[PDB]
Amino acid sequence: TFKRRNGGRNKHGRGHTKFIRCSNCGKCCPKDKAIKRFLVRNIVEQAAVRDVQEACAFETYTLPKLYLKMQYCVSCAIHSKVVRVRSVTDRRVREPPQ
Amino acid sequence: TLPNDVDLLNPPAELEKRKHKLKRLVQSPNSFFMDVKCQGCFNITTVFSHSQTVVVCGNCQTVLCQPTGGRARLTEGCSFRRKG
Amino acid sequence: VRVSVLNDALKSMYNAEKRGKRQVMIRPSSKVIIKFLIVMQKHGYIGEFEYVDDHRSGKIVVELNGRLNKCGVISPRFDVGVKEIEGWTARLLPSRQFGYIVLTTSAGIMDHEEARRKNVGGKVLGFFY
Amino acid sequence: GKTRGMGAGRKLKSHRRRQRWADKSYKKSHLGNEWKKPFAGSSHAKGIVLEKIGIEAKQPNSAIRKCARVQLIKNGKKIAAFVPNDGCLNYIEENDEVLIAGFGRKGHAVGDIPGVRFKVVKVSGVSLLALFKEKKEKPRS
Amino acid sequence: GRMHSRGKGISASALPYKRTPPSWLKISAPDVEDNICKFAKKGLTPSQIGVILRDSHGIAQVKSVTGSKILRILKAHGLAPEIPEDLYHLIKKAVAIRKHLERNRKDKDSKFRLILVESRIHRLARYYKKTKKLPPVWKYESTTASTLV
RNA sequence: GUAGGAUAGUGGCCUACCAUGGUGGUGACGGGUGACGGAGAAUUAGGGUUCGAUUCCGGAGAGGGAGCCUGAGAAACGGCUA
RNA sequence: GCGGUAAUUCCAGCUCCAAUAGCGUAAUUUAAGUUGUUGCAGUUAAAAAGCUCGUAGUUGGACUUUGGGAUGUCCCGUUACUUUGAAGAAAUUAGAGUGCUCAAAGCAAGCCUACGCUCUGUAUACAUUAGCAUGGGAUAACAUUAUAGGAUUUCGGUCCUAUUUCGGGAUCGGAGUAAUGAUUAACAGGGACAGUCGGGGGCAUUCGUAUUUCAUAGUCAGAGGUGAAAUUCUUGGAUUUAUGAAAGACGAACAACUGCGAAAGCAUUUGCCAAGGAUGUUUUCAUUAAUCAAGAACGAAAGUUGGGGGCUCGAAGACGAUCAGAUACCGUCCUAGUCUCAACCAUAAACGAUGCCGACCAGGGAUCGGCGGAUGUUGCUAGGACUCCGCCGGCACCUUAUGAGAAAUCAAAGUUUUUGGGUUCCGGGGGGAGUAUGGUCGCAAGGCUGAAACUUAAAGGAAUUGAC
RNA sequence: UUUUUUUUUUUU
Ligand SMILES: [K+]
Ligand SMILES: [K+]
Ligand SMILES: [K+]
Ligand SMILES: [K+]
Ligand SMILES: [K+]
Ligand SMILES: [K+]
Ligand SMILES: [K+]
Ligand SMILES: [K+]
Ligand SMILES: [K+]
Ligand SMILES: [K+]
Ligand SMILES: [K+]
Ligand SMILES: [K+]
Ligand SMILES: [K+]
Ligand SMILES: [K+]
Ligand SMILES: [K+]
Ligand SMILES: [K+]
Ligand SMILES: [K+]
Ligand SMILES: [K+]
Ligand SMILES: [K+]
Ligand SMILES: [K+]
Ligand SMILES: [Mg+2]
Ligand SMILES: [Mg+2]
Ligand SMILES: [Mg+2]
Ligand SMILES: [Mg+2]
Ligand SMILES: [Mg+2]
Ligand SMILES: [Mg+2]
Ligand SMILES: [Mg+2]
Ligand SMILES: [Mg+2]
Ligand SMILES: [Mg+2]
Ligand SMILES: [Mg+2]
Ligand SMILES: [Mg+2]
Ligand SMILES: [Mg+2]
Ligand SMILES: [Mg+2]
Ligand SMILES: [Mg+2]
Ligand SMILES: [Mg+2]
Ligand SMILES: [Mg+2]
Ligand SMILES: [Mg+2]
Ligand SMILES: [Mg+2]
Ligand SMILES: [Mg+2]
Ligand SMILES: [Mg+2]
Ligand SMILES: [Mg+2]
Ligand SMILES: [Mg+2]
Ligand SMILES: [Mg+2]
Ligand SMILES: [Mg+2]
Ligand SMILES: [Mg+2]
Ligand SMILES: [Mg+2]
Ligand SMILES: [Mg+2]
Ligand SMILES: [Mg+2]
Ligand SMILES: [Mg+2]
Ligand SMILES: [Mg+2]
Ligand SMILES: [Mg+2]
Ligand SMILES: [Mg+2]
Ligand SMILES: [Mg+2]
Ligand SMILES: [Mg+2]
Ligand SMILES: [Zn+2]
Repeated sequence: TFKRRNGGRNKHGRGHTKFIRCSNCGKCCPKDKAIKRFLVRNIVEQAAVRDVQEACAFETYTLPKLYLKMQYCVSCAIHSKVVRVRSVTDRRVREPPQ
Repeated sequence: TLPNDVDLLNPPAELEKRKHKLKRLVQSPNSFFMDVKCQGCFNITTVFSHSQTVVVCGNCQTVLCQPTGGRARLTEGCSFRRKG
Repeated sequence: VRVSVLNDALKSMYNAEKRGKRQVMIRPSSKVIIKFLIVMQKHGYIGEFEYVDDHRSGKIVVELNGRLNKCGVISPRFDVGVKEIEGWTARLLPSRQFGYIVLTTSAGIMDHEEARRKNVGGKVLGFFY
Repeated sequence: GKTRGMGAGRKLKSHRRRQRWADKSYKKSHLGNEWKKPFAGSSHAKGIVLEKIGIEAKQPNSAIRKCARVQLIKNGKKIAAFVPNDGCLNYIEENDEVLIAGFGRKGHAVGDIPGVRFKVVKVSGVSLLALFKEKKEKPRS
Repeated sequence: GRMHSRGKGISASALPYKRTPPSWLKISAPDVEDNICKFAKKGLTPSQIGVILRDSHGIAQVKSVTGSKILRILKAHGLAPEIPEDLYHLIKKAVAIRKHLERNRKDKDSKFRLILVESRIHRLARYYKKTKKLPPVWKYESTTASTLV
């Protein structure tokens, strides 16, 4: 039985899509199928922000940010709980969680 | 428009104009011929609205229109009148 | 490609009648199509139809009464003798009380009852009821 | 889709002719292999009893089905034939003359008996049915 | 659809219902034939002649004023080309593709396109042989195709 | 194809000479058939499927080939010759 | 399916049931719409060739004389097909008549007893295809059309023949007559043209960090890796830090329910070379078309032969772990390979598990390319960017059933027992088996084509409940 | 993300 209309990927009007390597296990996975997340977080964790600011060597300074694009295979994405198994009706929802 | 709300033999002119030229009840082109005059020369030349060639006035040897993807673009100086 | 203009016309009328449309469009036109429509109109299965001239094959707009259950083409156009009409009607028509098979005989395009009356055979064009 | 041309009768006939071979019943009766089988297209065949054999019944049943190894006289082929009815194997002896019939499923095994397609009808010219009901007696010689 | 692709475009000309010349047009049929013959002598194909007439001389359709097609007029004056224009252009395209392939052996796409173009050439040439627009001995050969043009 | 021979007679049926022809995916040629063909038989919505050694019609054979006399008629076998 | 110590199923008794002078058992028809022309299937049940071209075959748009007056009748090249007729052994089949006692049958027979009669009867129908003759001229197929060498009247020159100057020919010219002779241009197709568009193809040519190695310099005890370790590298300085060089791969982020390509596939710049769809077109040709045995072009990855390269990763192999074992999963080092050229190979869950062409068929919002119209801005140079309304073409998506379906689902998997638009391929319960054999291609690996004996009651699809 | 192998035949 077929469970997804898109077959678990995002390929339309296309023959082949080159793969990426899973950021967790290194497994090959088509890019249109890999679960991709973009993480933008402060280099200094919120706990240490005050201590680092108190030790600033300049009158003013804005702490940088860390940018990471994570590309997971299906297995790692499920195991890491990046995505979860949804009900038959709920897995047709494509909007990101609020 | 709902099918029973319109007459296939007497469509409103707006709908016929909006339709594709080949999909109208009777095929009719959207092109036309125009009388183009240069800015300075009294000579008057007929030009196709969708000319594929650079029409040049014989007297002053000036380009009247430039071919494009669709309708030809006239030179800024020249003006045209719909001929038909 | 377009192989049977009559098939396209009849299929358009059938689909429009099923949908409930009061009018349908037939393109291209043909004299076989016109004869079929005249046979249908003779028996009250369609209203007035109008031929539109476009310096090409033409177009027809047909009024639909709502009495047409199904009109269809038969392909290939099999040879039908005067003795095979009974079998063809049994195969194609819902009942012996109503329904018509359109044939093309050397005497012209006509329904099967008229063909029986004139004792003329030909080739089967289609059916309607 | 199907071909429908009025001049396409040859193609339809040829396609049906080619596709008939996919039918197992048609192929069985048109390949000419019935003549290489033990009966060679006959309802019955006579043979000589070589040995009595017991065949275990198939799951979920448990029994010893009594059968005889018979060599057909007309071609020398060896087959296994079931001996029906209670204690009817006692009417069979080695080197006896037996008439063999099909098991009813046209060359296929029947019931819980594996790989047996034949049964014994007569022994020494006397039907097994008569022997079972004591209507007749097996000839002494 | 397209013969040698999956394109389904419907872009085409829409001839007007009116078959008569416009009132503002004043040129005469013999004059139009004279210009057509002059253009053909200058080395213009019927398509080019029609395009030039429409774009410059205000002649939307030559048949409207002359009553006949451009190629018919050219033939009546002994000016029609030995081989038809469309077949000529197809052969020109084939020659160009073969010339390109002579220096690009790894260009397999060009080989595919050459196969398609030569299939088109052969089908069109067969049609023209059926209608006696080419001599029965005519045959397209890749080796000496460049000579034909 | 020409001219002959032979035949009850046409015909490469055979001979001499001449020409290169003839058939074929619209399946030639080759192979299988537990294949004599038909009138017919079984079953029957219609279309079809299967069978047809056997008393009527036509053909062929007389253990296998071949040759032949007699005769209007046979390449006969309840005729002959090898 | 019965039988394992309470057997409606075996062996028996009784009783009962079906047919009945018949009944049981062991090739072929029906049922089988499970061979499907009528009339089946091919997304997941068995199934559409990886993709395109293409000859045979099949199929192929529209257009040429209608009407009234009247009354079957008057006025303005070759075939298919259909109607009718002849002819077409009997027996058999259907069928008329007839009390062999009935019947299967047979072709008999009936009145009355007349030295007889019913001329007693012994009908009639059916009969594929092919052939013969006849009426029709719708639908179809083949052939033809315009370099007039055309049709027709008359007349001048040339060449031959017959019945009693003449008739019949066979050619060469002058003149005349005429409405003088060419359907349209398919929301068919090809071709030309214009501005475009694209990660389509080939060749050449810039760039990028990273990896490994090396060179220089600095510091000193660990570094690496794991669930935890060890193999391993390390005071001959590992790892780490800065600069630089070389080599070979790889082209991140941008990058998408986006694009191009027949498919496979295709993502750094710039140039060159041919190619292409869509759009626009009052340009051209005029049926040139659709789909396709045979036969061809291309065809991921792996693999093969020989060069060049050989950074990384890494089949095989070797070690270290884990384990009862561990020929593995985990770690460490590595050959072939991974890259490129020349030549092969031709297979993939080569997938949309869904042939191509054509028509119709609900709604909606997005998006890519082209085009038309309107409108207001831009730190810009009429244009470009954005906004709005439309047309064509494309990749898709959402809702819905009046549709289909075994459902899952599908806006095509719809317009199908109310069954027929054209055309190619291809399946017929499960195994044996994609095996044997033969052929053919390949260096090889193997590819293509492709059985049978025998075995078996299920295998299998979708969905429901429970259990896990 | 250490490690976790197995449960005679028929029938209920
Ligand atoms: K799928
Ligand atoms: K995904
Ligand atoms: K058992
Ligand atoms: K049992
Ligand atoms: K195509
Ligand atoms: K176009
Ligand atoms: K003779
Ligand atoms: K001869
Ligand atoms: K015979
Ligand atoms: K005699
Ligand atoms: K007991
Ligand atoms: K008991
Ligand atoms: K029972
Ligand atoms: K290497
Ligand atoms: K290795
Ligand atoms: K263990
Ligand atoms: K290979
Ligand atoms: K797939
Ligand atoms: K769109
Ligand atoms: K048991
Ligand atoms: Mg599942
Ligand atoms: Mg792929
Ligand atoms: Mg095609
Ligand atoms: Mg189209
Ligand atoms: Mg002779
Ligand atoms: Mg017989
Ligand atoms: Mg026999
Ligand atoms: Mg006998
Ligand atoms: Mg006989
Ligand atoms: Mg004889
Ligand atoms: Mg004998
Ligand atoms: Mg003898
Ligand atoms: Mg003899
Ligand atoms: Mg005898
Ligand atoms: Mg005799
Ligand atoms: Mg008991
Ligand atoms: Mg009992
Ligand atoms: Mg089936
Ligand atoms: Mg499966
Ligand atoms: Mg399947
Ligand atoms: Mg497949
Ligand atoms: Mg092929
Ligand atoms: Mg037609
Ligand atoms: Mg057109
Ligand atoms: Mg460095
Ligand atoms: Mg892009
Ligand atoms: Mg980049
Ligand atoms: Mg090498
Ligand atoms: Mg390594
Ligand atoms: Mg390789
Ligand atoms: Mg395959
Ligand atoms: Mg746009
Ligand atoms: Mg099977
Ligand atoms: Mg164990
Ligand atoms: Zn992973």
